[PDB]
Amino acid sequence: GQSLRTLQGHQSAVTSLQFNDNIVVSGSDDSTVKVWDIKTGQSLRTLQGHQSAVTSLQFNDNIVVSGSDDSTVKVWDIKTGQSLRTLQGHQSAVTSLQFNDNIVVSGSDDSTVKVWDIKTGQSLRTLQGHQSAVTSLQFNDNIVVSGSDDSTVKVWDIKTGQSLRTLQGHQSAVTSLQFNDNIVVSGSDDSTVKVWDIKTGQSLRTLQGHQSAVTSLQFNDNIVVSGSDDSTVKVWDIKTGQSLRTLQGHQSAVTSLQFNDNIVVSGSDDSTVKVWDIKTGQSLRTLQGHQSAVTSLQFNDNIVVSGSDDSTVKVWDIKG
Repeated sequence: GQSLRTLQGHQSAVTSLQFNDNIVVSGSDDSTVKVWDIKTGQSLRTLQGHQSAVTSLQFNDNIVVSGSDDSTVKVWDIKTGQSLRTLQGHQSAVTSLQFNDNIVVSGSDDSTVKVWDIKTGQSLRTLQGHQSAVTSLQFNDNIVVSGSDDSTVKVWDIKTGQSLRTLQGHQSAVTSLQFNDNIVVSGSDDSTVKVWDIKTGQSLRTLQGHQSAVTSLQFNDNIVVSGSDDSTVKVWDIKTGQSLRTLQGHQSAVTSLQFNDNIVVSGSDDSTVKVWDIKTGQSLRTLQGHQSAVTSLQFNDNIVVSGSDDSTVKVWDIKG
């Protein structure tokens, strides 16, 4: 439950983060990405180049990929801080991204998803069809799934670029999504989570119970965990579509969550992170220390890392 390090240096909100056993990488409204030592707290390098807020990022052993309100995606050499490619083509903010060894996939306020060659920096495909901002995306070797402010989820063939399915039924923006070989799970401003058959496009379940927008979700074979503007996290049985637990305790919207077999970790506009026993619904720990909303988090067996509107990242001992 104890704060281990406070990573100070960003000049505005932290929007996004990822960590491994050695480093934290954070993206900020101040238009930079920072690389930090997870154990010492030291700022290691600052990736400067974007002209507006960084919204989204991912990294591996060689590169960082960042997306920005300036409408670009940048690829950086994590080992030197040098900008390797700027992916230009979107007409408005990049909101979401994912990459693998070959390709970057980006989503934008311009309503499109683009597929790029990560080595050359050239666009391969533009996925056209949404009628408003793309908010979220995921891909694999075969398909892209995108969620949009137009209230739909779209499933695309990643090699050809063709729309395969448009999942219709949400009554407001899709905020979040995840998929596997069988199902798509989407969360919406309409306060529901929906489960869909990815091959047929059939709506399989509507998880009803939240009293305001669903902001975040994760699922596995057994359960969905959702976070909401109503300040709760809900745990659902995916098979019946019924809620198992409501995790109550946050005083404002839940913005972010992650779970494993034992625990849920949630971040909130109330400035705290909470650790919960997923089996019982009980709060195990409240991580107090941020001075404004928690926007983003990640955890493992040992530590939580949280990012905040207060411009800091914090590293916590998740046990005590």
